[PDB]
Amino acid sequence: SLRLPQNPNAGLFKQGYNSYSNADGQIIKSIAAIRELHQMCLTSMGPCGRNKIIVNHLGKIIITNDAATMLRELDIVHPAVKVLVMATEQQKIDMGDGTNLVMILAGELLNVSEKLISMGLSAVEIIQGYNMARKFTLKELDEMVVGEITDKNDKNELLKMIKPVISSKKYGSEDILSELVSEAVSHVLPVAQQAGEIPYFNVDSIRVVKIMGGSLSNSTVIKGMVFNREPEGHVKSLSEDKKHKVAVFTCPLDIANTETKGTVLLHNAQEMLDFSKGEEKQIDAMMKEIADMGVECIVAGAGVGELALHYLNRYGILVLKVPSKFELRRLCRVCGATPLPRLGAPTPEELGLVETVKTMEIGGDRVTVFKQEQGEISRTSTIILRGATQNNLDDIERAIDDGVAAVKGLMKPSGGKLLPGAGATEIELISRITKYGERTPGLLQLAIKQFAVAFEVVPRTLAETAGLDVNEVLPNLYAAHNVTEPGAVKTDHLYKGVDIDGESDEGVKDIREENIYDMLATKKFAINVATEAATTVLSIDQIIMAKK
Amino acid sequence: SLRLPQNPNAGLFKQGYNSYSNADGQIIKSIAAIRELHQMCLTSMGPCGRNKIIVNHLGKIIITNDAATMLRELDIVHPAVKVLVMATEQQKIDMGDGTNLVM
Amino acid sequence: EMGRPFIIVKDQGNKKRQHGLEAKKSHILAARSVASIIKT
Amino acid sequence: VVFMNASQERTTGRQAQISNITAAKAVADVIRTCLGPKAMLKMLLDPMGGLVLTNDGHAILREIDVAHPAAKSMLELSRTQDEEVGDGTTTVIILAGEILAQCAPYLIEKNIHPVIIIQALKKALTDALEVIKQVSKPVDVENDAAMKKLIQASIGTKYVIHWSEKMCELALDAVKTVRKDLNFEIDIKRYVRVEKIPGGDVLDSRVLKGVLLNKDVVHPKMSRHIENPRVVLLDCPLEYKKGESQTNIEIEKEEDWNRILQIEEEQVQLMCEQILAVRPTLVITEKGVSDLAQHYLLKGGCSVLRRVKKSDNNRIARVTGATIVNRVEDLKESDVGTNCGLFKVEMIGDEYFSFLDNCGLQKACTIMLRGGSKDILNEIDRNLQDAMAVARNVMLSPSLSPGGGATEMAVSVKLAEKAKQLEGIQQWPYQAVADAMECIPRTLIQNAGGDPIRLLSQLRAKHAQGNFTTGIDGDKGKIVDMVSYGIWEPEVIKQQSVKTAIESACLLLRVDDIVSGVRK
Amino acid sequence: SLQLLNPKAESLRRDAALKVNVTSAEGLQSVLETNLGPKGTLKMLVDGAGNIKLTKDGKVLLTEMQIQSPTAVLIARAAAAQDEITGDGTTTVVCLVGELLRQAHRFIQEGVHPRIITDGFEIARKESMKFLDEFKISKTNLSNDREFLLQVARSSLLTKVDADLTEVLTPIVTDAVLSVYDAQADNLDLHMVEIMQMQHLSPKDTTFIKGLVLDHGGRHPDMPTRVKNAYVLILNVSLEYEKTEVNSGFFYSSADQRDKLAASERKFVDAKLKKIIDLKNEVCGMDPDKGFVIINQKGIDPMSLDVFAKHNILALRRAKRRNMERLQLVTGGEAQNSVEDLSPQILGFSGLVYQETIGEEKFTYVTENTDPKSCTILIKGSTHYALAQTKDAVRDGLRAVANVLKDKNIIPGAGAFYIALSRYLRSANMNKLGAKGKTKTGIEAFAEALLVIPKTLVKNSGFDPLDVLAMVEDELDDAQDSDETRYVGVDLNIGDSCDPTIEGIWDSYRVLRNAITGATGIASNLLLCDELLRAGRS
Amino acid sequence: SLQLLNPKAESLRRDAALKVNVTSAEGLQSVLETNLGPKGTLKMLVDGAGNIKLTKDGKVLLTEMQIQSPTAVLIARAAAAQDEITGDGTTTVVCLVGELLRQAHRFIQEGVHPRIITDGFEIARKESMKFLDEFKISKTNLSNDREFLLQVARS
Amino acid sequence: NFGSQTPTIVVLKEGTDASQGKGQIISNINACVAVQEALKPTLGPLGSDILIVTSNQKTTISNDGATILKLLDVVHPAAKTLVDISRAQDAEVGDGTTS
Repeated sequence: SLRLPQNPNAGLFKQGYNSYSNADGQIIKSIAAIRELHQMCLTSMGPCGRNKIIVNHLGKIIITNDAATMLRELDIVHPAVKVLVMATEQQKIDMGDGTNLVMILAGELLNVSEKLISMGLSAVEIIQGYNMARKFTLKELDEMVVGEITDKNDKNELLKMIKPVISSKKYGSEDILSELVSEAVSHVLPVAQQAGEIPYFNVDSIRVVKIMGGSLSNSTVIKGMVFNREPEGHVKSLSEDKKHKVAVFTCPLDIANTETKGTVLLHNAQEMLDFSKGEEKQIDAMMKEIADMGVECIVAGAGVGELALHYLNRYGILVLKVPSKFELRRLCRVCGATPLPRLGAPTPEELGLVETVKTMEIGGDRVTVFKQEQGEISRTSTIILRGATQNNLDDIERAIDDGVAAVKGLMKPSGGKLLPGAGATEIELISRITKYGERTPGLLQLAIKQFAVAFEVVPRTLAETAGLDVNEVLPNLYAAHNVTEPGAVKTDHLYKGVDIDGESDEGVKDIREENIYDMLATKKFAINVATEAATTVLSIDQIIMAKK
Repeated sequence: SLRLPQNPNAGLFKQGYNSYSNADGQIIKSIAAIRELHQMCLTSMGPCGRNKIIVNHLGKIIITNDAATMLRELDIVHPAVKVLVMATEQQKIDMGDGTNLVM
Repeated sequence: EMGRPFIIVKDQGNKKRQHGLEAKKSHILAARSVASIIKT
Repeated sequence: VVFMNASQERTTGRQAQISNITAAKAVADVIRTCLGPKAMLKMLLDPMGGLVLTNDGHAILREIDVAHPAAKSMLELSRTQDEEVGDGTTTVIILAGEILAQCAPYLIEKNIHPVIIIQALKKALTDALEVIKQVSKPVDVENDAAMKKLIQASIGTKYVIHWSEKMCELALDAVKTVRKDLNFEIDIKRYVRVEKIPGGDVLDSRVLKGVLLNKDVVHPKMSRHIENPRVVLLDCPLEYKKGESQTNIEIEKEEDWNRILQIEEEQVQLMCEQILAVRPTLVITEKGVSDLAQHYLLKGGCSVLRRVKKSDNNRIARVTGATIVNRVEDLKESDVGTNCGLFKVEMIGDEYFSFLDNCGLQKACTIMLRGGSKDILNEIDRNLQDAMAVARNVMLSPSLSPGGGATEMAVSVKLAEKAKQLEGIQQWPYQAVADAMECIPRTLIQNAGGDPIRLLSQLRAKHAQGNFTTGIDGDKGKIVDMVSYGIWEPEVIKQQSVKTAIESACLLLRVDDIVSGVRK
Repeated sequence: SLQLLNPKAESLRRDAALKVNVTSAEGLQSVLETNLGPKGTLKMLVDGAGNIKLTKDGKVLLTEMQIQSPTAVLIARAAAAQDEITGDGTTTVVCLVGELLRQAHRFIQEGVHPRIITDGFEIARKESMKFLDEFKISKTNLSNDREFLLQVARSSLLTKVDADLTEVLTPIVTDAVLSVYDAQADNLDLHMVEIMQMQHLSPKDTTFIKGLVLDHGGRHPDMPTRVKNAYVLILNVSLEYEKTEVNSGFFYSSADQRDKLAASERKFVDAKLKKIIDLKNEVCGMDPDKGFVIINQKGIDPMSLDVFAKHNILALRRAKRRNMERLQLVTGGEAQNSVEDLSPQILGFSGLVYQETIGEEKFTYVTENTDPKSCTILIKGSTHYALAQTKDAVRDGLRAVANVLKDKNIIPGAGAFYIALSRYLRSANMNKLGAKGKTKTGIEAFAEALLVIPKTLVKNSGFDPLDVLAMVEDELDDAQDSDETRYVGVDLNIGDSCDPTIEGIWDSYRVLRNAITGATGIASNLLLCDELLRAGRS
Repeated sequence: SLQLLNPKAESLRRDAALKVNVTSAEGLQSVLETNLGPKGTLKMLVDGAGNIKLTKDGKVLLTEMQIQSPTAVLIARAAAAQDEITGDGTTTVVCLVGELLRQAHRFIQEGVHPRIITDGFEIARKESMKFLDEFKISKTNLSNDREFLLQVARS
Repeated sequence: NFGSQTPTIVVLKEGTDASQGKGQIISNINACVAVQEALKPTLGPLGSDILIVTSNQKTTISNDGATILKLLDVVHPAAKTLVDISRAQDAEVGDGTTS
């Protein structure tokens, strides 16, 4: 009576092991544990979303509203939350778009499941309710698609794709951020129309260089790569033009050394007198064949000795240091050169072409300009990003990568397949699934009807973060979808969406004039990952943890 | 395999209670325990018997060969010895002779 | 304070701040202690 | 400085609303298994060591220490239901806990202000009382056979349902004895005496009108069996009275000290002569009795009982009709107890028991309960008080309402028709009460092992046919109406359960901050 | 969800608390099952102070040993309440509660809900009460035969000590009643016998006395120890005043009043003694062999001892409260408070009064009465535990012979009643069911659980309980078709059956009736408790 | 008598040891009781390093979670070795060992010696092998039926 | 089920601060104003200077908004934004870091 039996025969496992089952409200606590980090990403959704500050153990601060990036530095405890954390990371890697949607949608499916479990629905019937409703959801997305990108590159058409994606990440000015990203995309496109070749694109081609100081309006697009480097021998503006012939060597420039026990052997004083002048003639003979080919610049991948740098300054040859690997790999894609390990005369067919190489002060240090010109187009262009704070420079770099990842969505599928934005995609699916729930007899209609209720978070989040009442604005939006379709065709009511601030009362007419749309390839995987993320949590009846 | 199950009965009664039962001990084991005090009385028996010095917690020393007097001033934790101690107390109270023979 | 620790700079309680007339009086008296040593 | 020394840090906003709702839901979740005829039992451990095993809602809440400040308000809700009525303390927390559980996705989701919800909860409370009044039907309050089936409503959940046939006869004569004509019967639990005697059989019991005392007789010659007993209550002790003035007597002559002891013996004999004027057969006092006053009453045959409980003397005056008088000089034949009979002292090894049987309408009764163990006997005591509390509201008002899932669902159906007709901002919080009334009938199915999905789906379709008597069976879970089995409960129990849940929900929804460290 | 209410609160729900009720009851039963039967084990209770207590009864064991497990506390309080009214059945109830849980726990793992299990217990228990009326045999107590009371009283003593001391104590507990009876009033009180604790002779040398024995000796040497004719005068007033109620003092002007004020207190003492001396000589003066004895409940003035010493009057002080009622029944006198009213009619009579000196104390013996209405039992022992072991054996033997006079029906023992309930509860047909397949589950668990009593007896004897009960079922099958009623018992000597009526073993009516009803409620509430919670403020 | 051999030692025998094998195997079977079956529960294991193991296989539960009770160590090594050769039967052996101990424990309390109980296990098991010959159904691989391999794989 | 404790799972690791409520964004405003309090008297040709001694006992006297913020180690997340704009203004133009 004084002390409990304290769970007898519990010595079967270590004291750090704990057993948590769906019974005793722990499945409700798991859903309640999602709402702790769910509300964190709700205020970050949309163009009015609020960025968050997360300080790691090393002191690095990353300010971003992206749900996939924020969950990286955070230490997660509850096991089922890691299911939601790792679900948002896959969406960022695969499609590079729709990261905040997977975080919010998978969290709302568990919130509406709390009422489903309370009514007595078994975990098996709840899973079958979402799987049957998701298959009908993916089929309706292909029916509601409007418009297409058609041609690969266009000045106007690229403003309907990258611009609405970067509007949510660091909104700021619209046309300023859209022109910087859209310019670098046109350079890496092979074009070659009417040739019938298979298009190709690389998400790592466009590189963002973070340079503090200045303003966002002073940013520009550089066709070449930009690094922080100090020329060794001399600096040259290269005003003599006629372009240049450039060679790239992944191996360092120095006398070839034996990999085992390199040692100077001198038997007599006769060999010692010619040893000092012997090494000078070796580099002279090797660098003479390069200078005879008209090579004004040499890219090195490792440390170069001083004896090799002497003859490079005699013929006026620039010296570049390219540490590690990936930095040197993208340099040859600009000039179209093929590296070779030997120090001999390169092949004339493997030499690159760079018209001008300039060194100027941007952020206070010397940077080298690889920028190309109209002719002899180059690939893997870089975007100079100027900003006052380094924290803004980090997320804008990821904001540009979101626009670069949107270009990848124009390659694998048949087209762009634009969808209505401003939350109009998830709202139209509500009326379609509601009619789908009635067409299916049985007890499975409870999970199907509530599956469409979870889509109401998108219009409520955009309305709440905009400083508007969700009770006045949201029911007024259903007035366009409550009139169904008239006796005549050409119905534009599908373009209605949620507006931020302004005069409220719905507004912005039809979004067709706003040009903001969504990607169909993004919404396909955003719903599948978010559904499996909530299904995994509901499919686990018992959770076991260790050490805590 | 590192820790024992501790038995379910560990929560029953208290940890201070100790149990000695058949096949659990006793059974001529505890009988061998009283042989230490039994040999004490064997050396004190007869006219050649040896007296024993006992110092109580109070400090008073009582030197005698009487088993009833010696076992009275000794604090003994073993309970079954008190069965033999109380048996010798009756010999001194009633008859007053033969206390060494009883033990 | 509102109930949360407010630290602008590391070693908050370690460093001290002087301002106003008291900051000027401590600087003049610091020189007067050195002056009277050198004046002798 | 530190400014405020009490909770200088503050938790406000949605974080404080979640902590109030989550803690309130945990109070109702533990008692979900405590509802229904198949309900389980809960054992509690106090720091004193006494074990309390019961399924009652109030007994579980008050014996558990909750560290959450707002969850303690849920603990005191059962006290409101227990003190005013005493039945239905479990359904109050389940209903109040479900309201806040259903009202949670509003401030977080719909962003509706609490006062806006409060205005909807008050309007839904008025409409809920009208639905309960319409489904209630009057019955005869003077029918003994009808009141036996009404007491079985709260017995069906308790373990005493096996003795329910015997238990109804014990609780029926207990309420009818203490009630009197005057606010109608104005019956009070203080007049009903429930004595707990360890050992015996539960099947063997009887309602005894009188006071059962555990005190023995003060003298062996005292007759333990009297044909025509006469009870005279005296608050003054038979011992020699000493003045509080601390009188000090200075003795000079040799005959002064011997006279003091004689006068002390003369007054004790004098006080006995004042008692013998009416010649009582019995004497009962609440204080000690001296050994000198015992012999003077042996000639008159006055049986003296000492150290009687103070509240028991008021219960003796009701059955015996005697008037309590402190001084022996005011004793008259009118103050002597009359009409009492069957005075006998039964011999039991544990204690000596005294019996009384009655032949100014206020009476009293002592129910002797014989259990199998002291802890089970404590359960029958609690079950007997809840059984007598059901008959109280039946005698106060003729109104009688259905129960067992019929009343809770009858309100939710009426709330669904008016909700669609509101068409306003209050439509969302008005629908929360309709889904909140569903927890009680849903809990009865989960404890019975049935499927709440298919039963509650067809249950709502039955109430749309115009009959409010459709309940939920506790054993088979049938949709058969409650008129066949006969479940009925007073309307006061249904009203006090709904009123308490609505008033408690508005209290916790208005708390936007939780601070501690005040130490008043 | 309990930790949200309090951080330090713990609970175990559903099967987590179910394993506790089954294990804690099984663990407590395993310790006390070895004490059931005449061959049962003997426990030695040793506390921190060094006290040794040898008893086989579960009432003393559970009282001295505090139980930490909350589940076994219900069993301890149930076995304690069983010992209060019936004075017997402590070990029996403990063995039944733990067995009812284990038998019902086997069906719980099969998917059976505990609610229908409790239904099978109440239905089968009511049928056992109806069989109890037909199985019991009414006896005629108007003859007051010794042979019937010796066999019933011996059966209770065989479960305490060996057969050597049992044969000595059997006529003692049989004589514990004797002259105490009432035909019409039915009132029977066992509190009139006195339990004396002293070390004299041997525990097997004790004897029964036909009159009251007191522990107080003669305060003065000249008081005659042996008195042939004594008139007991009950005096409840204290001859020596302890204090005066009203605060007072003596103020003397001259030293001549000091001895006078001291003599002032001598008048009140002599006033009470004046009427006592006149009462002795009132009957007859100068009469030898006729003495006078006073038994006082309060203290007696040592100064007044010489007043009675000249008259050869024996005085006793500091008597017990329960001793006053016993003086009226034994000596036949009447209780008197003061000396104001005296007479030879209210004085008692005794044929022999003597005192013996044991150790440093003297005990008073009173016997040889005409129609004594009360008696005493002298319990002697050779050690400390011998007084406690014999007392627990007598007190448990008093309630056994009392139910014979309270209830003329006697139920045979030796497990014959538990075996008879086995075959009766197998098939109830359409008599009492209430449900299809729901009730029959709890009845089968209650029927097979009643067989633990005969099996536990065999296990303590070192035999096979399955082989003993195998021959029992074979005899009951042939006895039904032979038109002969036979009661089959359990013999622990040769490991065979027997007849409880022939062997002399019987059980009380109130012990077996309260054991089945008491153990049913304890086991039912534990099966209906799915959660064990602990909360409170330290 | 072990306290005389070693200064500090722990031992449990007879009724103390009888509750070791019965109760410890009961808590281990209860963990895998909800595992068996296609509708069985799904368990997730999270260690202190951050790794996540989500599976219904009873072998992962035994290898990842340490067991202090020595009784289950014999069962864990038996359940693990069953999945090694036959790829199946981890949760089956645990349900057989844990239940057979409890089914035979009721007669141990009745006074039946454990040896004659275990002797009946071999007699009953050898009959399961003789019955296995008539219980099994022969399948000819010369037919190359694809539907037969589909239904077996779905088990 | 493995123990009577049954701990409650916390979403975030122990040691994490809190947020939302009322005044969380206000805490970031008062952090920048307090840093501004030191740089206000340093503005203008008649302004004063600030003496700062680090943990290494290195005496430095600076009125420059960029140099003052380099001496002190700012652990406040929002207050470090004033350090970035002070170093960015000093890198390009070099003047106006205090303004």
